[PDB]
Amino acid sequence: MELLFLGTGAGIPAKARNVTSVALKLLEERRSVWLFDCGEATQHQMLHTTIKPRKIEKIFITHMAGDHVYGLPGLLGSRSFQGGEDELTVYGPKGIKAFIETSLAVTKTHLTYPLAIQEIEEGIVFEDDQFIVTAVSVIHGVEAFGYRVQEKDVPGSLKADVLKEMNIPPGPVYQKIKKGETVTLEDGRIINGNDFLEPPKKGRSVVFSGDTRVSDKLKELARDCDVMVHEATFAKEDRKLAYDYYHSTTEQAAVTAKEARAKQLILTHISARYQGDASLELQKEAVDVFPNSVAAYDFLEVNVPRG
Amino acid sequence: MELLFLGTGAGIPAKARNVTSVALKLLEERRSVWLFDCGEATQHQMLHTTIKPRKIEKIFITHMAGDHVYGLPGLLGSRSFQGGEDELTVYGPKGIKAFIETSLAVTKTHLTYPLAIQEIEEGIVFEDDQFIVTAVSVIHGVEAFGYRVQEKDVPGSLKADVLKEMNIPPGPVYQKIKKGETVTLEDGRIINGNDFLEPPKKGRSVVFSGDTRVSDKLKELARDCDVMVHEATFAKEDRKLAYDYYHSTTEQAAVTAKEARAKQLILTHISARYQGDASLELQKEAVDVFPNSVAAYDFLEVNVPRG
RNA sequence: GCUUCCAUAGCUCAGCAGGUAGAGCGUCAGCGGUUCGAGCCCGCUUGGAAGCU
RNA sequence: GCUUCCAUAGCUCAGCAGGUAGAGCGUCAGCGGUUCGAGCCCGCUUGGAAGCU
Ligand SMILES: [Zn+2]
Ligand SMILES: [Zn+2]
Repeated sequence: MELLFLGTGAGIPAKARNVTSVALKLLEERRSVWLFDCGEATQHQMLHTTIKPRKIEKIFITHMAGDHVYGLPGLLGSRSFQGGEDELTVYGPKGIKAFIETSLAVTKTHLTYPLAIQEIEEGIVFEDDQFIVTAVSVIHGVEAFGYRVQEKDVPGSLKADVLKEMNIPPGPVYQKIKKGETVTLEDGRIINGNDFLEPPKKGRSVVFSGDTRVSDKLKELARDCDVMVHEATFAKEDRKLAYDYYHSTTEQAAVTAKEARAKQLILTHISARYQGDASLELQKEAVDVFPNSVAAYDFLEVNVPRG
Repeated sequence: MELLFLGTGAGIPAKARNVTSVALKLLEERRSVWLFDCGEATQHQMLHTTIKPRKIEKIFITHMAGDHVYGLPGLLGSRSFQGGEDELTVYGPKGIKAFIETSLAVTKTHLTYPLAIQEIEEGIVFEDDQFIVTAVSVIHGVEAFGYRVQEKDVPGSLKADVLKEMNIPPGPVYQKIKKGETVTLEDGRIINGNDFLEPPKKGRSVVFSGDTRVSDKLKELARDCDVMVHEATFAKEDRKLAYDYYHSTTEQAAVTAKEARAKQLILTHISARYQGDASLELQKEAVDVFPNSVAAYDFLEVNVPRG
């Protein structure tokens, strides 16, 4: 599981930063990648990474904003252009269906795969046995969300060499044991899987605030979270500039992380008004509030380890 | 007047070539630039050129195809994002209005300028005193066009130093003369402007075939034209591969130019299946039919001089 | 970096319609182009002043 | 270059459901990871075979 930022920009593309799109790699977790927001030219950034279209299972959009979605049409099309048969679900706000649907239609684009578009709302927007992705409304205007990708706890490791020392040959009967199931051994022996198990490994969590003004909702969404990808469009001083555009300030994101007891904070969606010099300044403004902070940047990849 | 190719690709972006978009620079001609097709990330390519959004007066689309239009939303938006107040007219086929209109709407994008969208059809799609842009149907499916940008003849140079030798002080009365008008001089003198004029300078012409199969219509559209930007998706041999996808072959474009008596041919919309090595091979296949041919490539700029 | 707007005799402010350059007490920043003609229109290169959703 | 699919004892063809490796006359290409356990799942690096709207 790794975070690979494909565009850390804001408003419009700049040679320094492309418009927003953060990729959550879950290849060894579920064999795929999830994009969060897909600003224009996101597929283009990808051609510089090892992330491949067909490997994207689901795109989550934070709020309808060309710098967050003008990249869907061309991306999905490319996935179809290169084969891709798996299903892809786009999760977004009201408007996302129309946008995607119209774009393909006018372009007479027939997708060689199943496209599920879901216009979400607060609460669980996707869940299975491995992950639970809850969304929430953020301060940036009606139809704006912050997402939390929560990986559910994984089972404890199998005390395999106790099973062996008990003369229980390693084989299928093993995974049944790994599942807590009580089984009957070839020797009419009965053991309770649960007995030979290690305490469960807590699962990772990543949060994407999207575009928003300092919010208490968001604070709660990222509780104890592992990584909170937070947008910091402005420096500390421009507190007013942020409020009016419904954005946030480095120091603001940092307070948020600290208050949420998040483990790490990544500042993204930086405005071109700051330089490759200010970028470390922006970062410092945050580090003074929340030690473990990082100013995201195009192609920065941050692995998320099992704490 | 110069042709600056912003994407010479085909189907999908490649680090070598971005998807289609050719810019016709008319800065010293009418203070602006016209884009022909605006594939995704076209604005991005621009950030590497001196062409600026606000400087684009009108985008002409050849046929609805994501690799030709997924770039409008983000481009127009950016023009609005950076001020821009001049009017911008997008000329395209049926579908272009819906696409542009829906994209801005869902994104709640209010344009700080007037946007005129015109869903064209064969014939003159724009004309004034300087230019006449005629469009035509090409072989690539209903709603596919090839454009000819025809600059109208400019007036002959003023025989100024004959006017002087005739003791006619240079001043306003001059441009009236440059206009053929017969005027009355400060000394109740009467001269016929037309008399002191040089033969008119013939005006330049550029053609954009767009995506199409070898066509006789196209051949006629580019008659005597100066530059014919022609799509050559395939090499000579893949004649069948081209026919089926409604595309063209180097040799085909070259025949076309030769037959049209075009002055120069630029091969574009190259498929990634060819390399930076094949690209000169592709070009050679054409040069054997039409000497003056060039394989377009990202950021190639070709000025169009007054022959 | 991006976008836009400025560098007019000795100071301020024009020249907000290309016609040998002004109003109060001068190589119109530079090189080049368009043009009959450029401070005024288009490139390029220097120096400044805002804003960057 | 892109995408996908291959490199299984001596040849062909499996192993198209992770459980000390097969059917006709073997370091499952290599290094590393996940896992109790990997030819089989995920990276990386070598060599091939198509197609690239
Ligand atoms: Zn945004
Ligand atoms: Zn095309």
